[PDB]
Amino acid sequence: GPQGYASMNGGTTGGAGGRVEYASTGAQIQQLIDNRSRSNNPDEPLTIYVNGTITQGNSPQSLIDVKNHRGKAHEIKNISIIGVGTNGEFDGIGIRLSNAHNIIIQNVSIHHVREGEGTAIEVTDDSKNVWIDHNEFYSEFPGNGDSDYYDGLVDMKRNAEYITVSWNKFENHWKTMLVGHTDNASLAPDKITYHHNYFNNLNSRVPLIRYADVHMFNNYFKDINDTAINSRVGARVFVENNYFDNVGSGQADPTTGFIKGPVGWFYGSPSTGYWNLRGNVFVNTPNSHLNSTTNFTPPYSYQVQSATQAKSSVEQHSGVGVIN
Repeated sequence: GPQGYASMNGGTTGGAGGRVEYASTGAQIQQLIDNRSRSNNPDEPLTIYVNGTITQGNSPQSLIDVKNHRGKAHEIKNISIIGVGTNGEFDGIGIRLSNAHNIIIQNVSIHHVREGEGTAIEVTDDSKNVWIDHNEFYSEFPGNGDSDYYDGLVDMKRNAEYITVSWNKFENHWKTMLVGHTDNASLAPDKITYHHNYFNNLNSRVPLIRYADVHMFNNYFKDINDTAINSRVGARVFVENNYFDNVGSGQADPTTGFIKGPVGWFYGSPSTGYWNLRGNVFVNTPNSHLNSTTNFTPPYSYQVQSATQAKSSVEQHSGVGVIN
């Protein structure tokens, strides 16, 4: 199972120990979800192996809706969506988790998502215990120059909690990851871990964090054009043993005045978040101006490599075609 926050609150096992289905179109995936939701046993664990390319053309809605058929007031539980080999591909259509509990998304590539939420994975409406592992997410950067043509890669909103994002590649994209979509503390997610991801050729939001407590360890950040970790409105982020290469422009942000770099407070919200920095390696990345501004450490056990060991592990073992 997952390291970090998805291991808490009872853990995350997804669809393990129930039914197995193989799907190669969005119609099959959506029907499996909805048919189960309408059954006598709606929480029976379900693993869906994805062995074809899921698209707008072969899906009945503009996103893959991991949501109870009785709408977001009701929970949907105990699902894994796992790619087969390098064949689990979502081209132009993303996944949304809404009041979704104990969910694994693993070994899929999701990319060029413009329609729907315009986001590869949206985790929202009070979802909890979600593990996003060994995937690849991308669009274009700079592409056509319109940062909003695509929306997010992995966004968390509306009280999503206990989430681990591990071993993924996020590449070639403008607005990479959100944690909290608005300055409303009562809707903020909390308790997110990011580890062993590759964040490469991105403009910003790595992540944009509002309010939440977040642990980022053993990630490899590379070629990030504007800024990476943006901690806002009382967020606390423990940034531990990560490797950064060519991250941030070094220019002062026109809104907050903060030097654009691997961590800080940028662009907006009425006040800063905080960051605890330990063990990071910064190459050609502005960093001498940084101080730790919180002692925040997460409430769980974990194993952590050095930054340079992590860089090599991420190079070798992140993304698809590794675990399945």
